[PDB]
Parts: sequence; C-alpha cells; structure tokens
Amino acid sequence: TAEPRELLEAAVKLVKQHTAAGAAYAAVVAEPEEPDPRPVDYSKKYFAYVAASAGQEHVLEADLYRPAPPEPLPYSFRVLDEKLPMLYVPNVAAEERVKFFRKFPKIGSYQACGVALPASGEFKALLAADTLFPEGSGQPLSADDRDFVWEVSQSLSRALEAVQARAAEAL
Amino acid sequence: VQLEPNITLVLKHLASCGAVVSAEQQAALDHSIPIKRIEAGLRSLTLWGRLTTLNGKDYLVAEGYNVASSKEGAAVYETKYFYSQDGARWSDLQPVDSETATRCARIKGMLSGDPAKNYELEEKPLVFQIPELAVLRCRVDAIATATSVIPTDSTILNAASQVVPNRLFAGAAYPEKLESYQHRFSLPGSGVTLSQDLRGTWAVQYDAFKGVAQVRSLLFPGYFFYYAANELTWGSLYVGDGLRNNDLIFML
Amino acid sequence: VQLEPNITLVLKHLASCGAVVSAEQQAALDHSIPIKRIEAGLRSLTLWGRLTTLNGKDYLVAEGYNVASSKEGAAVYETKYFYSQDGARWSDLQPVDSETATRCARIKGMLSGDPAKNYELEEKPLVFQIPELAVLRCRVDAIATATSVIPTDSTILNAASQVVPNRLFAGAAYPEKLESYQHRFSLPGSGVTLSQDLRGTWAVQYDAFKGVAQVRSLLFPGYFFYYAANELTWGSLYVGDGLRNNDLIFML
Amino acid sequence: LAANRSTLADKAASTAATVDAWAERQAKMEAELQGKELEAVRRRPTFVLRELKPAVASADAVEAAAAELTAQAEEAANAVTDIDILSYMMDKGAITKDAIIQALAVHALGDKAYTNH
Amino acid sequence: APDPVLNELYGSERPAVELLPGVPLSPIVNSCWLPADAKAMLAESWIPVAFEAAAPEYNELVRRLAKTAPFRKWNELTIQAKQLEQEVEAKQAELENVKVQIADAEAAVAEVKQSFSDDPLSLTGWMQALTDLADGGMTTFEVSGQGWPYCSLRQLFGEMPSAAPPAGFFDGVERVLGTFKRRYEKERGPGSVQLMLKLAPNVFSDAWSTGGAPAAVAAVEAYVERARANVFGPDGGVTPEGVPEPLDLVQLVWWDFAAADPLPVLKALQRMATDQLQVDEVSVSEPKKIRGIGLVDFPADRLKAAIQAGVPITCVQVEHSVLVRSAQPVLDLCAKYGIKVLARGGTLGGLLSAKYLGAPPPDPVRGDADLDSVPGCLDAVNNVGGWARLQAALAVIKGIADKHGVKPETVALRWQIDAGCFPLVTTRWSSRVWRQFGYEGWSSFEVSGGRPGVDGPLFQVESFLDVEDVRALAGLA
Amino acid sequence: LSVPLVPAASAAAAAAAVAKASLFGDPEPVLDPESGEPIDPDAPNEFECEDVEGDGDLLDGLGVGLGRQEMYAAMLAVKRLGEDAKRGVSTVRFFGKFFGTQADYYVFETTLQSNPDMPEAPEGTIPLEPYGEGVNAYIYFVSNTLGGPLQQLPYVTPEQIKASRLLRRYLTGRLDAPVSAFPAFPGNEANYLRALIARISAATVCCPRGFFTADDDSAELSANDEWVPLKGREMALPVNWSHRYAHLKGQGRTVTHKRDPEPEKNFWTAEEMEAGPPPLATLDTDAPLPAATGDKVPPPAWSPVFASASVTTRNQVAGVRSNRWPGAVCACAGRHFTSMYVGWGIKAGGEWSPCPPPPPVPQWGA
Repeated sequence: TAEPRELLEAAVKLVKQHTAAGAAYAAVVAEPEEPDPRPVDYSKKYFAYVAASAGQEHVLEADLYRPAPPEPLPYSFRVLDEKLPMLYVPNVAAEERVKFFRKFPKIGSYQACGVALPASGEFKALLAADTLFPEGSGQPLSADDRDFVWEVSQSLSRALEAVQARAAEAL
Repeated sequence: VQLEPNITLVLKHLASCGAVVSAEQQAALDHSIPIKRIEAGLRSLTLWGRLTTLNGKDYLVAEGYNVASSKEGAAVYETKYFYSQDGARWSDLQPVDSETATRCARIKGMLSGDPAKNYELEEKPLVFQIPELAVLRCRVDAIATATSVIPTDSTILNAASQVVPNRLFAGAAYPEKLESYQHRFSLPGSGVTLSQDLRGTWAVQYDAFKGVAQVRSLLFPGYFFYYAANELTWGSLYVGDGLRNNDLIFML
Repeated sequence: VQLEPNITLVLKHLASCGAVVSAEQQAALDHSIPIKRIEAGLRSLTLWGRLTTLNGKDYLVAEGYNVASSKEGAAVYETKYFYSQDGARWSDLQPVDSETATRCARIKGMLSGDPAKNYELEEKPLVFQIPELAVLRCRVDAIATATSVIPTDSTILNAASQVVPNRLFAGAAYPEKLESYQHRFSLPGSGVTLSQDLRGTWAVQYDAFKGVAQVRSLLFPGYFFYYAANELTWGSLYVGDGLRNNDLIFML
Repeated sequence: LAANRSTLADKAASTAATVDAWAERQAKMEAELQGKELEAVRRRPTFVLRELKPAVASADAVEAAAAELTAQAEEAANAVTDIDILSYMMDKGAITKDAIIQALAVHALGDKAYTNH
Repeated sequence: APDPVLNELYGSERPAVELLPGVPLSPIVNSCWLPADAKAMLAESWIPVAFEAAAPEYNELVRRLAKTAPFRKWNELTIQAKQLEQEVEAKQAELENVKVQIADAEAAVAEVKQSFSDDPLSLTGWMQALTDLADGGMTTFEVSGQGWPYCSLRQLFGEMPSAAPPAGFFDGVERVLGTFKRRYEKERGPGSVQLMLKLAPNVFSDAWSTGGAPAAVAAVEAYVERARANVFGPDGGVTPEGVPEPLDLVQLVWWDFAAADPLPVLKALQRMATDQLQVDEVSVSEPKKIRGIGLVDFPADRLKAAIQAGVPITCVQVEHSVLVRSAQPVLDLCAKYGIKVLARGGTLGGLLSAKYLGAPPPDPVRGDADLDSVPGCLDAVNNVGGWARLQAALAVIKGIADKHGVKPETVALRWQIDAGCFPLVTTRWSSRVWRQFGYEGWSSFEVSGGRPGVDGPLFQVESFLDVEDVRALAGLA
Repeated sequence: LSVPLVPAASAAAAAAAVAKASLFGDPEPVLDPESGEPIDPDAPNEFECEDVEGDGDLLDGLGVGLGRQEMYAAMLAVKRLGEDAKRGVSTVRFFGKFFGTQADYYVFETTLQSNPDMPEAPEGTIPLEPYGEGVNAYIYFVSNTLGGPLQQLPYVTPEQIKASRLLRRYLTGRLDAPVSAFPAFPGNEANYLRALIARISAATVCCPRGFFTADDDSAELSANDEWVPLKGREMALPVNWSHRYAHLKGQGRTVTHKRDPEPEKNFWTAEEMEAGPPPLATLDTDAPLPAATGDKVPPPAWSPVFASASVTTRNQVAGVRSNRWPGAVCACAGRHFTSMYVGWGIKAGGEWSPCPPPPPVPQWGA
C-alpha cells in the first residue's frame, strides 16, 4: 500500500530487475485537461508516462495523443480501442503504428499490459517493457518474461484497486 | 523378429506366385489400412486376400484383431474382417450363422461382384435367398481355418495366458521342412505343425541361397505363405475365387 | 525388433524424400548383395548410398561389417566398403591414408564417374595426383562419421563386451524428439544422443498417426533416416554428390 | 518349471471363473426383476379395485357387480377374479379409464397428495 | 440456503450454484452419448397399435402426469380449498375464487394429459431416461458422443459437398437434447434443464484454410444460427418482444493449435456473448446470442493466452480422475482466476466398478456394453500404467467403497468433487440406466420405486472420505 | 513401453491421412440427416491434364523422382484440383516437390478460365507481366500434403526475383514464415517460393529438340506435325532438348523493359539492353558451372541419366538432369516426355556469399 506512482515505480523496478528486457516504463490513462448504464468512452484519452526504468528518464517527459484529422494512431491505443489487456509486437519494424519517443527508429520487441481494475473493468495504467537495440539487445522477449510482465500487471491491478478503495474511503 | 506382417514385403516376395494387387489399390491400401486400424481400435490389421469376381471388381479382404488368448487348448484370435472393392473405404464383413454356413457352402462358382446380389437354394420346395456377402464371409472362414500359417515357436504364452510374439525367436532350423510351420490356432509348445496335416496338401520350395521359403496350399490353391530366414520375416496372402480343390487325390 | 535394415523398406519409406534408385539397379541389388555378403564372410552388408556423377554412372556404395566392439568409450564397427556402377558387380573401396585425406577433402565438385580419373592439387610447386576412388572413400568417411544414425538403446553390450542388437528393445518413447536417436559409435548407456549435436543440424518430421519419423541431416543434405514405430524398423540412406553444406548458418 | 506352468493355468482358470460368476449374478438378478414385475402386473386389478386410495368404486358397487357376475355363472354351468369385475364395470360404464388414470396419478404423489389431515 | 431438490432427495445442505447469472449448475453433469442415431431415436414411439393393467397409460403416463407442474398445482389448490372450507362472509368469496382456480387447473391438467397422447415421443425409453436423470437433481446436459480418435474420421475430418447444409459433428445430439428440453420445459415450466453445446470446427478443412478470418467468423455465426434452430425449435427462441433468447453455453474444441489460431473464433464468440450497445440513451443495438464460452482441453497456455486476450472464459472442461492427474496446472490456474472446471474422467468410462474386479481386460472385437468405448477404455488403461495397475488400484477403491458401504463408482466421483471439479458422467440407456453410478436393475419401477439411482453421500457439503481414505487415494497415481 | 493406440497430438496427421485417402475411388453419396434424402453431388469441372502415371513410370525407370505410389496419389490430386468447380482451372501440370525443415510443398502449375486482377505496378519500379504473359503465365497452387487444401500462390514481381537471387535459404514448409531481414526480401515464404518457382521453371523445363516451331511474330510455340522421335540413349544428350520456357533476364523479366530515351549506346544500361538466347535454345548452349577445386574444366550445366547398364537393352528410356538446380530432370521415351523438380530449391555452383551492407550515403558537397 502506497501512493499509486510509488506502485508504478516498484512495478517498473521489478520488471527491470528480474526480466532481461532493456527498458521498462509505465503510463497513466489520462484525460485532456480543460482549457482556460453507459460504457466507458476511451475515445478521448491519452497516455502520460510517469515511471521509467534506470537510465531511461526522457520517457518521463513523454505523452501519447491520438491525432486529429495522416499520422498513424499509435499502436498502444489498441489496449483502449478494443480492450486488449495485453499486446506484444515481437518485431517493431513490422508495425507502422508503433512510435518512438526519441524520434529515431530502433530495433527490438515491445510489450504492453493494460492495467485494469478487476471490480469495474476499466483501464487505469499501462505497464510496458521493450528491448530496443542500443539500450538492450534487440532480440524478442521470451515467454517467461512476457508472463512475468503479465503477472506484475495483475498484481499491480490488485494493489491499485486496494489503494483506490482506501483513498476513496478517506474522503 | 517382426511384430506384424508388412504388406510391402508380402507383395514383394509373393509376386512370383502371381499374388499381386493393382497399383492404384496398392497406394489406396497404403493409406486406408492405418485409418481403419485406428478407427476400429485394433492392434493388428493386415491384408488377408483378394477374391476375383465376374464383373472385375474384386473383393479385397482385410483381417484384424486385438489380442489372442488360449482357450480350450486352442489359440483363439478374436478376429474381425472387412471388405472393400476399391482399397480406400472398408466396410464390415459380418459373421454368418451356422445354419446359413451350410447353404453358402453349397454355393459354388466365381462371385458376382455385386454386394447386393443374393443367390437362391432349394430344399424340401422351400427356397432360401443367401446374400453374396454371406458367401464371401463363409469362403474366407473356410480358407482361414484351413491355412492361417505362421512359423513354429514364433508365438509364446505370457503370464496372463495370452498368445504374444516370441521376441527371442531365433528362426526355423530347417526352413524347407513342413515341421518349421504351424497353424496360428495351435498353442505354443503343443507340437502340432503342418506335418500333422493331410499328407500332400502343402508344397514347400526353399531357396537355400537367399533363404526364402514359399509354402503353397494345394487344398486351397491360391494361398501362399513366405518366410525369409535371413531377415526373419514372414507373411501370407490369398488370391483367387475362394473355392476348395476337391479333386486333389486325382491331381497329385 | 529388426536385426538388420531391409533395403525394400528403406526404399519404400525414403522415396518421398527423393532417395530412390533405378529399377534395374533395384533388381540387381536384390541379387548382388547376398552374393557379396557371403563371399566376403560378412555378417551384415547393406546399401549405404548413391553418389551422383557427371557422366550418369552414379556410384552405389555398400557397407558391411562382422562385429562391433567397445573400445576406448566408442562402439567401433570394423566396417568394409564396396562400390559399384551397375548394381551387379561390387569392387573394393580401399581406405585412404591420413595425409591424402586432407588433399581429397580439398577437392570439391561433383565426381566425374570415371574410376580411373585422378585430380590434381598444388602445394609448396609440388603437384599431387589424387585418384577419384580416394575422393569417393573420404566423402563416404566424412558422411559416415557425421551421421550413422540408429535409435537410442537399440543396441546393448554383451558379456564379451561387444555391441549386439537389443532384442528386448521396446521402441522410442517420444519419436518426434532428437533424444530418441543417436550415433552408431556411441556406447549403449552413455547418454549421448543426437540432441548433443550442433543445434540446428538435424530436422525431424513425425507422422504421429502412422508412426513414421523421418530424420534429415541439414549439415549433409541428402542423408535421410526413417524410423517406423508400429513395426519397429529403421534405416538410413545417403543420396547426393557427397559435399558438406558449409553455408548452414546463413540458411537456417 | 512344471509348478510355474501349473500355477499359470490355475490363475487363468480363476479369471474365467470370475467372469462366469458375474454373468451368473446378472442372470439371477434379471430373473428376480422379471419375477417382481410379473407379480406387480398381476395384482393391478386387486389394487385399483380394493386398495386404491381415491376410491373409484367405494367397494359397494364392487360387490354388487360381483354378485351380478356370479349370477351368470349359474346359467353358464346349468346350460371370478377382480380383473373380470373391472371388465364388467368399465363395460357398463361404471368406471371410465380417465378416472382410473387420475386416481392412480393422485396416488403417485408421495405423502404429498391431499390425503393429509 | 440449500437447494429445494437436493435437500429433499439426499438431505443435502448444498446451496444452488450458478454457472452464469441466470443459469444454474447441477453438481454432476450428464454428458449425453446417444444409444443410436438421432434419425432413429427421433422416430421412435410409445403408442402401441377390457383392462390391460400393463399398458403405458397406467404405469408411465401416470408417473409422468403426477410430476408435472399443473397437476401438482391442482393438488395444492385442492389441499388449500379443503382448509379454506374447513375454516369458514368474505371467505366464501375466497372459496369461490379458489374454486375457479381449481377448475382452471383441472382443464390445464386435461390438456397436459392429452399432450402425451399427441406427442408420440413423450413416453419413449430415452425421454424417460433423460427425465429420470433430470429429476435426480442433475439438470445440466452436456452435448457429447463418440469422437476423436475412435469415430468415422471421414465424417469428422472429411470434406462435404457444396450442397450439404452446415452441420457440426454433434448435430444429432443437439437435435435430440433440444427435443427433450422442449418437452421437459413444456411439462414442468421454463428454466429447468441447461444444455451445454459443443462447437468443434474442421480446422483442417479446405474452406477454413482458404477463407481466413472472415470465414472463421461466418462459420461461428452459421453454427450459432443452426444451434438455435436445433435447441429452440423452429419458432421458439424469441421472447414476446423481438429480443431472442440466448443459448446457455458453447464449448470450443480445438484440434491443433499450431495449425490454426483460436483467437478469431474466440473473439467472434465473445462478440456473440455480449450485448452490443449504442448511445444517442444507451440502448442495445445487437442482443446477445450466447451467455458464456467454455474451452475443451486447452493446455494451460492457450487458456492463459485466451485470458490475456481478454475473452470471458466461463468454464474449462478437463480430464482429471483418481488415476489420471495430467491436467493439474489447468486446475491451479482456473482456481487463481475463478473459473469452473468440469472433469470428465471420473470412472474410467466404466472400468471403476465391481464387474472388472479380477476380470480380464475388455476386447474391442467382442464388445462391452458396460463401457463408453472399449478402445477409449483400453487407451485409459495404457495411460494408467497397465491392467495390473488398474486391478491393484480398483482393489483399493473397492476397499474404500466397502469401509463406508457405498458403490465404488462414488468414491471416484467424490474424489473428483473434493478437488473442486464438477464431475461429468456418461448417460446410460434402455435397461442399463443409472449404471453410470453403480445401480443395477434400476430400469424397473419395482426395484427403484421412483427413486434416483445415485448414492446420497456424493451430494453432501462434506465429503464422507476418511483421512486414511485420502492418504490411500493420494498414492494411486 | 506402454503408450495409447494413437497419441492425442495427432489430429493434424489424421486429417492429412483422411484427405489423402479420399483421393481414391468415388465419393460415397451422403444424405441429409434431418431430411433423409441424398445430397446432390457436385458437377465436375472440365479440364485437360497430362498422364501423370506414365510420367511416374518414366521417372521410376530412370531412378529419379518420388516413386510409383506417390505419383499415383499425385495423379489423383491433379484430378481433384482439375475438378473443383470453384477454382475454375482449365489446365494442370504437376510441377514437383520442395522439401522443408518442418513440412514439404507439392506444386501444381495451371491456367484458369478467367485470370484474377493484378494491381498496377507502383511507379518508380519495373512494370509487371500481366496474367498469361511471360513469368505470370501460369497460376500456381501449392499444398503440404497430396489431396490436402490447395492455396493459390500470388503473382510474382521482378523485385521479388531479383531479391531472391541473393538468398540461400532452407524452406520451412509454412507459407507465412519470415524469409530474411537482410537482404530485405519483400514478402513472406509464399513469395519466395513463387520466386524459386519462376526461376526454376525457366531454367529447367525442357522439351525434345524440334518438337515445336518458334514463331517470329510472337513467342507462341506450335508443334511441327513432322517430328521423328529419336530412339534410345540419344535423349541422354543435352543437344536434343530445347528450353520450353523463355529465358529469364537479370532484370527479373523474360522480356527486358526499355524506357523512353538518341544514340542508345550510353543511355540504356546493360541490363536494360539484354537479349537472351533465341526461342527453343538447346541445353547444349547453357552456361557451365564455375570450375571447382581439383579440376580446371567447368562442369556442364546438364548431365545424362540412363535406365540400364548395357547400351544393348531394348526399349530404354533416357533423359537429362540439371547440375545448376540439383533435383530437376527431364525424360523422354517415345513421343512421351516429362519434366519434374524434386529438391530443396537451393541453386548449386558455389557462387553465393553473404551480402554486404548497402553503401552509406555520402554528404551533399562531394
């Protein structure tokens, strides 16, 4: 039990330490700030990256918006547009929609796990790891490490649900 | 020591005896035998023979079984027979009653080749109609109880009193003598061989250089058995219309 | 459990892999192998393979031996090789020195098909003339020391410390895995199988319904091995020019 | 060696004996089942006439028809089972098949029919 | 609160459990293997062509009519009219109202009785066997039959002509169970029996491999339309409103996972198992056709992969028994994710009985009517470790069944239930009824008396097994 | 050892066996379960084929190919493909068989009653030969087992051929595996197989010399009604075999494409102005393989294959086998000839080496 950002940071540190992935990071499914039984409508949300592995701090200052009409809608939005709790691109070169944060194409595999609240079935975070070459070996991710990332995503979903319950109680 | 006769070796060794199958039927068998063997739950299934018909659609007959057991001094194989007319689709060849067995035994001539045909017999005038598949099953039963040849001491009895392959079988000492072979339904160690059969109903040709013996039935001309002694394989096949040779005393 | 590979079953199972022989050569082998096996005093003699030549007279190669013994942790087979260009008359394929082995290893290309030809090599300018049969024998030696595949635990050691067939062999538990097969020269019970070979130099295709596994060498493309598990037979054959595939890392 | 082969034959005989024993048991149980069913199918008229809980005949017209039936026996002999009684009852129309069916149905309820208090 | 039927029959404290919201799940599930072909079974009849005392009208017709809903309602209306009349101004009006109600119930009973004579299938032997199984408190029927590997493979993996209408392998079983469900719900009101269908597409066919995903979706849709036509009959399946009634559950059988990929089929099913909404008000655009999805024999990784793709997995069928414990990781996973497990091993097709004590192994040529499949049973024997091991274990199962005075075929089912599984047991038919549990001669009303032919200690909230019982059963495999 | 009768991981092999066995004989009439009436059988497709069984006889005589039983199943597979009313084939020829690390391919070369649509070549690239012309004159179907489901391969493009000329790959048997990342091949394994097909079909499919007459107004090969069949071992000579299909230029086409240029000795590049051999060039003229260590003479492009060990034997059959593409053969007995490929799809010659990186672009001011 801790602040949600502490939870995300701990998850990222775990994914980096135990998995042979090159980098791990985490974002929050944010809503656009204001200017100056219905289903969830994710059609107006974005990813705000708030935690990242050791040696990867440029990620903290990165967002991911949907374009407004042609640019490729980034790949990770499949987590939200069709509610896929897990995406795996074993070779980023084969996907157009994947987008790099340093604007320089790289080589490796990518994995995303949409963190969802079990009681409600809504996505709140996104834990990701990859092996883009210069940082970590450009090889794909074994099934063991993919499964470990999945497990960490689920444990984080649990802890996040609990912390949200406590915080909503404290009101 | 083989575990089951191989149709390729059988067709290779018994081709000199005129026991051959069509090329299309050979390929079709190579595919169809495993399918039927699996979907019937059988441990063994082989090509038993081929009976010629008047319309050119010869009956291929296959025989399978699961386990053989010793009952009442006989090695009983719970066999099941299938027939086919193209080599691709096997149908059942159902057993026949004892009363009908006599009637179909009275029917002679080459089979028609139409599984829906039925012959007629007359008795005291009560007429019976016997289906052709009944005649086929009866002829197969007669030929089977007459020959069913295996080498001597190639089988053995196990703890559960079942007849299993003798995997330490060394081979027939004298392959050119009828003592080296026996009927399948004779218990291991019973000392009953083909030499106890009616003298003159079997012929044996042994090529002592290559080591291949051929045992031909003279009572049922068309039943051939082969035994290769350098590779320790053997196997038999029937090819013909299925009628017994009753004039044997005049032909020897 | 077989006692020796059967050329008929080998040619039947490995025909899909393109490992075939001419019809005349097939008949000629059926006659010639026993003659040579007897007049050489050998217990085993089989068709090892067939090397293609530039003039159309491919070399058939046969390999025989008498007994295999365990020496220095290896199951050594005192093998003897014969060659032929028609399948009827077998000549000796004499061993080659170690010094000449390197030179013939340097000679590449498809063989000429003329046993009297000799190639030339140049060194520091000393020229050597290497007979074609020397090149043939060394290619055969290389392919043999590379593959020589048998099933695992199909052999066994006897009291005289000789490698003999394991007549109680029950079969490979998992026929689609490389652990089920081994090199011939690996001692029984040594735990060395084909999985200890360089990963990626073997391919295995297993038809789980009929029970026939095919093991292909990728390092020496042209070496095929088959294992039939319902009848417990197996056997291998080489067909091709005899050159090793050195580009394997780029082709996988 | 001789002892071992004797023992093997003995054990096979034992197995055959167990198969025969189970076959005997099944035959005997089926025999008893058929006997029970025949006994039950015989006593049906005596049940629907005498002991049927919802009375279809109240046992009085029963005896009236029994007397009128035994009456004809004298003209038959000079010139009786419950099933015959029921035949006469149904033929005259004293009992209809649907009444028998509904009464048997009410009876079929186990301790939960309206035969309470 | 215990179930109002199990508690009555076996004195069970067990509460009613649900597979999905709105669908109950009995503790044992009847895997329905047919005794003949559906075309034959659907053509049987009971109406034969001064007091017979042996007709079906006096023996089976009455034992059916007594168990109906309108007849029991009529009986309770009379039992209440008695008390209302023995209590008595306004109560006279109440009595007249009850009299009207009784007249209506009587007319309804007359009609439901005439229905038996109108439908020539209502009184057959297989309808009786299924109904008797239902009244025993097992109202969940799973479509099954003889299948891979011991069936007509040319019918399983064959290629059908173009004019052939789409029909799965288990189409006849679905037609038969649908006729039975319709009749049973006609007699005893809706929601009484729960059918679990089984979809097994020909992954290796020509159209499949040539069509891609837009064919793997049309196949699923056509199968669902066919299944609705089979279960709900021609006209049924649609509520008074335009909203159709959904099928209970669809199980997916996948032949090879490296050949083809399940995910298109699973996503199509999932789309059919959710209500597709739309907003201007949030209203339904597409009603659901399915309530849930099950997976038959997924190897603990394709199950986790289907989870990670976010499909709602309701139940997982598995083969788990006292001797066959291969599907253990699937159990450890379905526990962690809260997914019901239907085990189908149980008694090894019939080999866990007293008939096979000291017996010889069956033989597929001779035949054996006391097994589901002789080849399948011998396959199970090989997977156990032989027939000697099967004998050595059946001895222990018999000892345990004796120590507690119960059938040997209930020790195994209880060992299954103790592992969180819902046992799946094969239906027996036509004078072999209830032998699936070990009850002999139960085909006659005289030996049974109308009782269910299954031991009660199975349905208790606590297991009748001693500690040493568990210690011995945990040493078999 | 104690195993089941057949493992549970065998439904794929069982489906393959059922498909293969369904080739023989007539199909059984199936009925409608709900109705009880027999289902109407499909009307058969009208097509023309060769005699695949006789070709099997020839190749078995020579001692090359698949075997006499595989060729019968292949004949029946050709019969099945030619009879599918859906695919609408009008002519079939069994091409051959490619090995693979995990499965194998059986190939069928056909023409259709109505070709599909070919997307226009994106500009900046060599144009495409339409259906029925040059390389894309035959539509190819492929399967992993005889009688199994047939997947139509896509048309081939010059870029695919030119790119495949740089690869040395073992096939895998899966029509959608990745071929290679560098050199960048543009497609999956299906396109690489189509490329190998297009190269081999032009380098190795032959007919006996003088069997056809080449027209100079077109490329249509009509057969002279006066051609005396050569007899005996003389068909074991490459000088009597003519290339049946057009040569394949280094540009990736059978007819090289020249763009709009006035002295075209320096504008048109070499590969753009390449002219190959004339129609029906004999196998005597094909370029030999490079010399190998141990001999100075370049090995020939083709070799003879004989059906007997004595020249005196009557009714011999003979043919030639390729040395560039080990596995392809042509044979002829009388007026009956055939050509067939069985192999890995690996060109031999020792003229392959790893591709180096593309040259890094230089700066603007050079």
